[PDB]
Amino acid sequence: TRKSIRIGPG
Amino acid sequence: QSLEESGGDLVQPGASLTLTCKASGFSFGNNYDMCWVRQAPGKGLEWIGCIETGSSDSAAYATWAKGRFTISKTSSTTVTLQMTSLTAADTATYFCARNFDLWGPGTLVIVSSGQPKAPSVFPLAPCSTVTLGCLVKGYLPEPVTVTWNSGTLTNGVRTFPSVRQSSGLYSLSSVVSVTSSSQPVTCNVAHPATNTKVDKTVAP
Amino acid sequence: QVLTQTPSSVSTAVGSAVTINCQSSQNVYSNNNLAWFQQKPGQPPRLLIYDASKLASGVPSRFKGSGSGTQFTFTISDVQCDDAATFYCLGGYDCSSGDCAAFGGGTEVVVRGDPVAPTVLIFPPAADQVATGTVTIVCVANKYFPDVTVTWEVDGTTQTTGIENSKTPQNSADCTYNLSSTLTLTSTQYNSHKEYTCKVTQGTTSVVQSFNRGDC
Ligand SMILES: [Ca+2]
Ligand SMILES: [Ca+2]
Ligand SMILES: [Ca+2]
Repeated sequence: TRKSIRIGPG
Repeated sequence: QSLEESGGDLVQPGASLTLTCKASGFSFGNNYDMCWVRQAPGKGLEWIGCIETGSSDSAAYATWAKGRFTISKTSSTTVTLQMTSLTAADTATYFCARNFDLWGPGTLVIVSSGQPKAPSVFPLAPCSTVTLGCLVKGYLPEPVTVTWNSGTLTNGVRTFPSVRQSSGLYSLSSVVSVTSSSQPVTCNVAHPATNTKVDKTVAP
Repeated sequence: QVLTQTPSSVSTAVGSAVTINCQSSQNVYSNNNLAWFQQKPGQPPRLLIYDASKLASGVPSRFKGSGSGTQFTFTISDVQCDDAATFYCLGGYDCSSGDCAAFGGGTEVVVRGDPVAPTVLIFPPAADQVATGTVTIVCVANKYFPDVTVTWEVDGTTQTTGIENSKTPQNSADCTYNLSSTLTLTSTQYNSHKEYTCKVTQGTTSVVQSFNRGDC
């Protein structure tokens, strides 16, 4: 369920 | 809502080391991507990896790092990074970041077979205001921090970046522009990698 | 995943606009997982733009990014001294087809402001120096722009070895530099000359400070 990296607000 | 990294130090080649990332003002019970990023002196940002918190828990890494380093949530306000088989290529400052949005100031790692050496401090003084300073020299490895009057003096302070002398040891200088009061001032030179701290009082 | 950032550096004046470019070997995740950072020396990076063109909160509108898929650009409008820094793009990728992220290689931005001329100070060796075998003399150039040049002179002669230079980052208010120069000599050579001079030149104009060993 991690598809990439989170950058900035969710 | 902040972050701080600790655990950096000088280590021999092939050694092992764990860095910790501490959270303040919030906890890792919520949903974040907690990641580490390192930057070798004078170089660009390099991504090491991530650990998700809250409602999912994926560990992911850069190809180079995969299998050799680990990242984990060790409590609700600590995320660690563990390194192994260290070499010169791993010397760097290491940042942990939350969503690449919130960042810590960084912790530093030197991998080398060299041995530490505390600095010698000498006062810098001219032959209605005055510029006096402190020359710090022959120390190894980095870093070193200088303050004036234990954090009292802040304006007029110019601390230069260190330069590795031809001797193989480091050196830098710090100057401050000061009038009559205050008043005969003291430089505070702390060198973590040798646990020393030297003060030097200078005057016209 | 390789993010290619160009140029590696650029000088540009105050009041100008400036453009940085990022090109990716594969499409970034969802065609837009792409971001822009500023980092000054000794600080951690700072988020300016994410999702290719959203301003992070508190970040001024003169920062502007755009693009899609594999090609992205970053423009700073109305440049000022506070902008002098190094900038990076960050790419976010499909974790299943390769690596999750790649940083661009960085662009160093130098801002050109009003020309200001240097003052120079010279510091003769502290007394406990010469008993160590090696001696260091410090020369300092303050609050100038643009870059200067430094020559060391020992009794009219010019030095070629033992010199070391070091520069502060650009002032965020007036774009100015600060430099420390140091000349290192073994105790024999120092105690074998009298006059010691530091020449800071900026174009055709110089400032020269000197001292004599005995005089101090
Ligand atoms: Ca992985
Ligand atoms: Ca280039
Ligand atoms: Ca990278």
